[PDB]
Amino acid sequence: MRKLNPALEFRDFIQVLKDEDDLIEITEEIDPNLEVGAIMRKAYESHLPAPLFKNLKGASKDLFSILGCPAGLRSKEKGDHGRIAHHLGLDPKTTIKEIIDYLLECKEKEPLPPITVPVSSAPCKTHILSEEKIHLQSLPTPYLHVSDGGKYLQTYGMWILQTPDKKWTNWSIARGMVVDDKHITGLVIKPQHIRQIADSWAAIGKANEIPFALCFGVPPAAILVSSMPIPEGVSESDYVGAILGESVPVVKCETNDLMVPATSEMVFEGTLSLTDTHLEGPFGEMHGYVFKSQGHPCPLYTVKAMSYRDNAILPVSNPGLCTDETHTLIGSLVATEAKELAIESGLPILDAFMPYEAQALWLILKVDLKGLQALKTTPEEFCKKVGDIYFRTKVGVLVHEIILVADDIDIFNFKEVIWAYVTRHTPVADQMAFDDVPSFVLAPFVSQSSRSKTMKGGKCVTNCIFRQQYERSFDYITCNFEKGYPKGLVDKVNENWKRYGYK
Amino acid sequence: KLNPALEFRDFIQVLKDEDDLIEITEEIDPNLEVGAIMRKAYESHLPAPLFKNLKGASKDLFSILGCPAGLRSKEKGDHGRIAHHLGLDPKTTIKEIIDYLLECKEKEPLPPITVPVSSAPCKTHILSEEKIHLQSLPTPYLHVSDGGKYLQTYGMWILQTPDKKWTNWSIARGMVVDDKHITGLVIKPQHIRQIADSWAAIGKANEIPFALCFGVPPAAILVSSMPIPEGVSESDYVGAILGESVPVVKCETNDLMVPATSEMVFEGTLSLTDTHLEGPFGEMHGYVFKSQGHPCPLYTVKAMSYRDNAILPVSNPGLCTDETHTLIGSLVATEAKELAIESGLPILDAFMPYEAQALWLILKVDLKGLQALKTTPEEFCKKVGDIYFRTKVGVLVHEIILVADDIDIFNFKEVIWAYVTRHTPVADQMAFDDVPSFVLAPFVSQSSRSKTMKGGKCVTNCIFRQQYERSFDYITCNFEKGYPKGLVDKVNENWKRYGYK
Repeated sequence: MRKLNPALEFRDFIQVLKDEDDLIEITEEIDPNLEVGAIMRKAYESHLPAPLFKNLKGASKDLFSILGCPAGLRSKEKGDHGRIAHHLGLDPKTTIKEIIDYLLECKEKEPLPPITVPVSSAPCKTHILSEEKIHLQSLPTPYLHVSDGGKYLQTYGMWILQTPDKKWTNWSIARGMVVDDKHITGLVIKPQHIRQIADSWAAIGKANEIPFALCFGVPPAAILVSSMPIPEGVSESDYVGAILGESVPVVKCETNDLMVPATSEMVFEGTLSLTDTHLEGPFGEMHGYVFKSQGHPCPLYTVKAMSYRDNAILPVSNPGLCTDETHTLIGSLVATEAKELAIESGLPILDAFMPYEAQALWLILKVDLKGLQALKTTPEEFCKKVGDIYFRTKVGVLVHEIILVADDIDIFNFKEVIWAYVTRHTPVADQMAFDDVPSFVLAPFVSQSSRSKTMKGGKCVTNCIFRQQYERSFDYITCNFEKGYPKGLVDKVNENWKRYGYK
Repeated sequence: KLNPALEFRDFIQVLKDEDDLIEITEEIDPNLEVGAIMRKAYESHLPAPLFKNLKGASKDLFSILGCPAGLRSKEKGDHGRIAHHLGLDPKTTIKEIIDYLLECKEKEPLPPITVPVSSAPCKTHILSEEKIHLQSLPTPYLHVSDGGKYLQTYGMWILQTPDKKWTNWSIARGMVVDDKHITGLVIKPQHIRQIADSWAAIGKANEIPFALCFGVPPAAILVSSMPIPEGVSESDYVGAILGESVPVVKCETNDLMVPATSEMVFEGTLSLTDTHLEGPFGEMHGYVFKSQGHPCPLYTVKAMSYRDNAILPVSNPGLCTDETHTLIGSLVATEAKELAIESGLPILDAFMPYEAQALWLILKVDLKGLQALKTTPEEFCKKVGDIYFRTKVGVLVHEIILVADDIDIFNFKEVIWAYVTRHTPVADQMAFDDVPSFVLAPFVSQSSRSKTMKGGKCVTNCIFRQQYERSFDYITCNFEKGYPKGLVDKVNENWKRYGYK
């Protein structure tokens, strides 16, 4: 009967999903080999309750259950974005626009650094394993997609890296697969800011012994912020503190000086090496494919210690076709920072969104026509201005098409977006290519093309604003039921619908 | 037995039998209310409304059937209304509908058969010149800011040369002008001269006979909406589709032959020198653009004939999905597949997704057949676009999208996935700058291109470059395609046992 705080406590997050009939406790035996992933895919794709696998083949009492689909969508009556809202402590019926706007509001709140709590107050310290007890291959790690390169333990946990300084601490979410009984490999240090952390340990001669922690079931607000392209120099932990209104509670690792969320379900500790590598991938990814390929070497992470809760739970994300966490979190958090960038640059943008149906490749910008008309500009000048602002930033990396639409389009409703897309831009003539900007390595039309090795271009800005809308008012009828007819007539028809004979 | 392809009233009966028709006996206003009710039904794929009590109607003139080819629930067969136009099983898929139309082109055409007037329901009531009062009919005002009441949204114009050598069944929009006249753009700019001059060549330049028929055999309204090749007889193709001749009777005031079981027949003459502004009309792309009015020739109604309790079928175009998408779009797709077959292109199927407002044509490419061409994307996009945009089939199409044969092009979930993930913006799009633009496309009509009417089309390659060489294997990461059939079955079998509903 406690007051639940789902942004702060992963177990409160599970409880609120229980209370909202949005979680199935599966007690049948489920195989981590493919069965988990297929069940989650069925659930994602019909917007069904999240599965909690309590009986995985090969699990011990404490290691582990699996919570699938932590930010999948659900039925509209419950609040279809409820799982995302719960990562922020918001009402389950909060809209995605309200979620984005709240994240922007939190950039103005007091940032709060983490607070250390007594280890006796830290559930993640209930059980502690030393090196000789580390046995990664005995864990019920899921094999999520056919042809995945291995079992991906890390799809919804948080990597922690820090300079020897302690001046810079990074929380991130790169995928990670199990290599053998003692090692993991993943793309944690691909982004340049995280590689610099790694380099700072090499400068002291620890290039093969960079400490890391990997934490599962962290405060949901922390996993969300770890998935955000927040500006450089902003501390992730302190922004999480701002979202929660309180500091993240942390404790020190057993084997290094890193601090981990005290309520983590499980914490893996060790060191990564810049010299020792192993082939990584492939992995079924956010654009809906597992592509077969030679595979690429990635740094090796050696696990040297572990700590975990009783009856620990591994949160799992199984990416693919819409809609999963790579769309509801990665795409919508890019949209959040795209709205921020618009506000800071003075562009006349009301909202931004990355439609799930476009696999987080399309960024829709809803343009305030009053503001646009005051610029007294041309589509070509505006498309250049917009593309130049976005495609040279961390925010624009994953985005391959920016779509400009007038303020009469609900950009959160793909029915309105696809209509505006097909009817308001001339193919090719209304698209401006950006040939020189960094391409997104994962986009399938990039990775399956010669552009995978030049890594430049293949982006555009698409103008779906009518020419007249750059200049003055343009009054047209939208020919559907709700927008096409007098509101009182719509009322009368809705009120008499059953009297007519309809269900 | 019921023959819904031959008989409009059998068509209504089968929808009733399939729990897919609501008889509305509440009084409904033809001014906006009919249109609003049909939009609600289209957009949630609900039963067709049959308005039996229109404000201002007489006993016989008329009821309105809305949404005659709208979509319905999947368990009923979501394309059942279209299937019934052709006499096919209600659960027939759209691919099977298209392939049936294609097979019927290879069948012996069957010309119409004249039946006696006593056996023609459309002759049950006859109104001569002195009883024509079009303003007394409960014609709908379908969209806000339409230019007038549109009587003709789901009927059939019939025109013919005096030779009786050229006959045309067509579907241009028709607006009521006043108590005696209608207006619309029935004659295309490619026929205007031969019809004008041929009727002028007997002193009848301003007196071209026409008939306008409603509630025709559903196979005929379908064929009338189809861009079949020039020179093909619409009536004889309808006959091949039906497996029997269409029964016809002659008009009262001219020698045109009309379907004997038509609900209503309007007849008269056209004048080319006398014009009236027509439109705007809410159309296939989802807009009324206000004040846009354009001059059209004037049609004088001189006689009318109709059944007891006559029924006007009505289409109310707008946002997807309505007849401009399920019929106009899919019939362009049908002819697009025929053109692929005749030109030797390696195309399995063609479709115009309803969500793209009949502006996108998806072509499902046989990857083996493509690889045998030993070609490149640039060459293949050029070849495809050149073939399609020099034909009448390509007119309404502004983007042709090429996808591999792993895509179910009839499912927009797979289409949008392939579109966004398999083409590089701009780089994988070939513009066609000189081909005729579609006058109605909003990005054309609301731009300077409306004056030039060339270009603004493209072919978009959504086939991975390597698929031109070999059909490389990748995993599609969803439930039904991503996992072995045995696992999919087991998960579905155990779903409720897990605890799901």
